Amino acid sequence: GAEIYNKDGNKLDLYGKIDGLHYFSDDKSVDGDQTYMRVGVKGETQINDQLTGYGQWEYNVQANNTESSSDQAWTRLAFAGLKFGDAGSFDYGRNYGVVYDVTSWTDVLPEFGGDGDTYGSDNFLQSRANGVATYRNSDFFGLVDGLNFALQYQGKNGSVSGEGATNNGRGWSKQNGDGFGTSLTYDIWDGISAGFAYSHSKRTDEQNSVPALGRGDNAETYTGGLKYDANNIYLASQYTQTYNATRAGSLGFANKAQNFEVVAQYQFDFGLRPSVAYLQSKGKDLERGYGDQDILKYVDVGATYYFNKNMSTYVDYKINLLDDNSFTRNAGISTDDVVALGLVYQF
Amino acid sequence: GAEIYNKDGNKLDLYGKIDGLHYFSDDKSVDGDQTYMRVGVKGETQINDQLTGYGQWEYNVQANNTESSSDQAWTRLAFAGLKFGDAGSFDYGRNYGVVYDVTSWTDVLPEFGGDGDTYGSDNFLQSRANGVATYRNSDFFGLVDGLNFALQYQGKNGSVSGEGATNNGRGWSKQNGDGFGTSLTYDIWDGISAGFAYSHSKRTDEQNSVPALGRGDNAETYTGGLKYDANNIYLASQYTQTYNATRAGSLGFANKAQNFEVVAQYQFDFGLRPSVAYLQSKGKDLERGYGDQDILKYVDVGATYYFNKNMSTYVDYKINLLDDNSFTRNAGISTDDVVALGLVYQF
Amino acid sequence: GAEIYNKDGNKLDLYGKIDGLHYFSDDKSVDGDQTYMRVGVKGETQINDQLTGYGQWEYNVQANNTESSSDQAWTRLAFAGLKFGDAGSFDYGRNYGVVYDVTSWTDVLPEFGGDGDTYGSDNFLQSRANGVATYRNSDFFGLVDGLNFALQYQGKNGSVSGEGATNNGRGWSKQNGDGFGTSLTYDGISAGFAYSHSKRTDEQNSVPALGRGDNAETYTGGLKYDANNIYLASQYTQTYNATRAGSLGFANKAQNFEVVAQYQFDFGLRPSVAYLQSKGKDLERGYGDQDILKYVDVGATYYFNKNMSTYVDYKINLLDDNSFTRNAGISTDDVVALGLVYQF
Repeated sequence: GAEIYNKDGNKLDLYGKIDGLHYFSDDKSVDGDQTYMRVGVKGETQINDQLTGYGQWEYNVQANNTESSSDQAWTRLAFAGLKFGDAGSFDYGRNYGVVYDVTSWTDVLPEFGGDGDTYGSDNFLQSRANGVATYRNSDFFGLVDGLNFALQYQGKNGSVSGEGATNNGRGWSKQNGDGFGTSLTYDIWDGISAGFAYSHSKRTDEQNSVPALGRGDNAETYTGGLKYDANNIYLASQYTQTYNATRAGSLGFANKAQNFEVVAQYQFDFGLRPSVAYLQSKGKDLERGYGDQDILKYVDVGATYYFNKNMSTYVDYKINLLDDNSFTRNAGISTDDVVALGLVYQF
Repeated sequence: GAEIYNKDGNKLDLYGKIDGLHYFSDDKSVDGDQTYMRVGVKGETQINDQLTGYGQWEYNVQANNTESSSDQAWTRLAFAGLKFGDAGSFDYGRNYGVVYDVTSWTDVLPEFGGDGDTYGSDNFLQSRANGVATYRNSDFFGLVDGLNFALQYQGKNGSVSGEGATNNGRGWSKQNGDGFGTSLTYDIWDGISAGFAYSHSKRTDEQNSVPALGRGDNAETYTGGLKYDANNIYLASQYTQTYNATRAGSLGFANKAQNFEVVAQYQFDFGLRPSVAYLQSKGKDLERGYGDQDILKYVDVGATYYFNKNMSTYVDYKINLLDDNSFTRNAGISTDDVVALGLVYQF
Repeated sequence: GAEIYNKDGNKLDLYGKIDGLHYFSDDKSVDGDQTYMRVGVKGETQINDQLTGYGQWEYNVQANNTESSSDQAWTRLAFAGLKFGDAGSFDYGRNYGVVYDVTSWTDVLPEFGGDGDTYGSDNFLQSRANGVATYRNSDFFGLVDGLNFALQYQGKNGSVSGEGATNNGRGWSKQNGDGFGTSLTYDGISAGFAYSHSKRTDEQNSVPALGRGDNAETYTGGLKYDANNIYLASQYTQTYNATRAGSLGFANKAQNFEVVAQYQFDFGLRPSVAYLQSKGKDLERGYGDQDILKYVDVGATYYFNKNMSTYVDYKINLLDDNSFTRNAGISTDDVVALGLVYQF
């Protein structure tokens, strides 16, 4: 970020990036130009000695389609908050679900990974989400250096019309009822971290009536993760079991799913950072005769070269291990490999 | 506003806010998350001793729906202008109709009130409007302290297609023909003020042919206002009489309406600002047998706590006095109560 | 531009403008409020003595319609790049096609001209374009001052669905296959040439009625005089299957000509006269040879300073109303533009 304002206790950071990005793939819905930019602001205001106020906005602007194309920009984050010294912080708005407090440890691939793979955005509390109220406490009230926990509540984001509607309605794959989540992370050793996260949300009428797959009044996630980040080495894994909460492509939700991500990286001092990872999502108890199915399965190999802190370039190669079957065909799940080439200017 | 540039006679302010906001209501179309943000730029350039140029843009970005949702951002203001000392200023673009020069005096509720209630945006010269040319004069050419006036013209904003079209066409509720408006305000003492505004607009063909309610070739408004703003006390009222200009929800326009708003507030030293308000809009001579109908009617009780100039929080309680009847149902007018809670970061 | 950050090898420039703009015309799809704003950021970071990285983003935000209108903002430019000494520069993203390296010389009118007239945006490599990789060299490796050249590649931007699709599919009028282009300019008189050749897509040969062929080509030569308060410029372009025939398709062949003359007075006034035409040949469905564009332009800009200007522009449209202009949606009416512009 670039601090563009700092005066009389108030600070404003402007940040973002421009990613000149191209995908190569036999999947024609993935292939071609993928250039986009992000822009955001982070602001902080000193209220008194024990109270600081803050806000953050993050905006995604696609730049790979035409000037007449529709819906090419959207807000990723918009929240306002208060920080009460060592008693914690509280914020409300569009923010990350606290499950990401753990799964973010494997969201480090050169290009792929993260939301869109084993979980999505607007997908209960697994990633970015509307209407989340988040209490956080770092180093447990100042007692325990390295122990962090979060408690989070989300109100219902319902259908567009009818009985289950809210003002901000959306389709069933992005709906949620009232829900809550919790996370806990700790520095178990020098450079080694362990984390656990839990979420429980009500499902909506349309999730239990419109798609073919997935039935249940509640969505639940359980997550455990490990991270090692020292001596130029980064290793991380996350394992998550979900109920009625992992998407089964366009067909609905998986009544149960088991998701696993693991990644290994090395940082060379001259700027090169090679990366290898493996990601899978196994759905279980699927209706309509599908039974157990692979929702995602691939090996990732790539590398980033950091020219400096404001410029980088990368290659990323998704080695897709899914087979073509009637589930992947009916759910719209991609089974082809992808190669990505990126050149990134960051401010 | 944060001044981020001031050099060689040109200066640029970046301003805006992030409002983590939630509505509670039995009305499903307003209940739920309402988080949004605003960002704007204000610029001015000294041209010579008697002439300054300026420009301003204000953008609204909703953050309460998903990243795939449509139409989540829009321009509230965009205009350029010239200021010639005592002889006045002139600007053109998307700006406030001069009726709001007076009706803004009651637009001070913690959350509710303002446009959307007794008047709307893109609603002739009553609020933000496309294509307004505005001449303004402060202190009557420098000769009468506290005496301000404005003259304004607006070109036709017509239909999407057909004989009544313009390039920037829209639906009947937000169309207008050629029109003009005037405003005048007088600061008797530094806080105490009286104001008047007038506007007159050609109506468009679709305003008479498409909706069921409201017929006439001309839209007119007459507004008077009073304000007391001193000694930590704020009192304000406005009364407006419209002809063919006040929307009757989705049913069309009211042939005549009488609108009234009044607000009482007190500013405590430690930051709390309680607020009480009453608002009503009475439609008259409506077609299809509706006769006289209330379009808006509620009492508002709330409060804002100002942590400082960059952070605030508020509660606002709209106690709705409308009856659930045939007019309100067919017009899509809300008759339920609403509670708003908000946490605001401001730059 | 406004330099809002400059620290430790890293610079950020913020730029843009707010244009309070009104059109007067008998053409109702053109007449009325046209107010809009542009905002953009230009950044650059010093990597080492020879290597600089950069990026630029330019956004267009319409302000002439309501707060519930659709599709009112879009990205004009977004690219990242590397600059290495006299070896040149390389960037990738949404950027200008190298044909505009020469046709930009006539894109100097007070309001009209430029994309939308003899060429469009997202129109192979004639203007702003998705997915362009652009190599540029200034002063021929530092050996010849004023000699500039550019080499450019564009990947396919295909249909929304079917086997001709890409992730970023669009309609046939804004599709392209793989393409390349090159530009050459030599510098107060300058001469320029540009060439581009792209594959066409299958929806371009099946969906619209006009224009057929596997390849789109453009050839451009231009001339510019810019000194002694005088600006004169001309460009002539021949295209094949590359110029739009309104909403009807493409012209199998087109000849485009633009020429402009302006003078800058010391107190601020910049009068301007221009002529633009686009002649389409060999059109199907009985259209044959048709005028696609034909007008004379007269206007003037007054600059108050570098941050504020105002202008008037008069398009005197010479197109005749006929079956082609009507079915294609081409305007044959005159337009008057009045604008007041704050720039940062």
